[PDB]
Amino acid sequence: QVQLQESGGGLVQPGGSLRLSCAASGFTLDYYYIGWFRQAPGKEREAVSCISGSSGSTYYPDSVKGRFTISRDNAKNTVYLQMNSLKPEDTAVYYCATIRSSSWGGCVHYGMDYWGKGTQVTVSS
Repeated sequence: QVQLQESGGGLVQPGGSLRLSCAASGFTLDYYYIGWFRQAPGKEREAVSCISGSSGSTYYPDSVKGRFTISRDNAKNTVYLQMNSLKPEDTAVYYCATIRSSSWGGCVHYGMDYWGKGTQVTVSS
């Protein structure tokens, strides 16, 4: 039942912006925490943005804090990651993940229960 489907990947120029969407099915945002993760080529997968489905409270790691913002639309059951001022080092597959807020334990890859299949973002150079 619980599934996530990311979309919006494509080629961006450096300094450009891109918004990714994560469509939730099998659940509603209110009971969960939604996270965005990324894997740049050769690199370990790392957290990027978490959001609370109910309150909309957010968590941003140092590397993207300021440039990346996550938002959620309860009515559309969708979580969005806005990326501003993109850098070539942001090239990665961006994954959506979620966990029931009852089990919420921080914005870490080992604390997620369901994973999307990813969507590739490439910042040309």
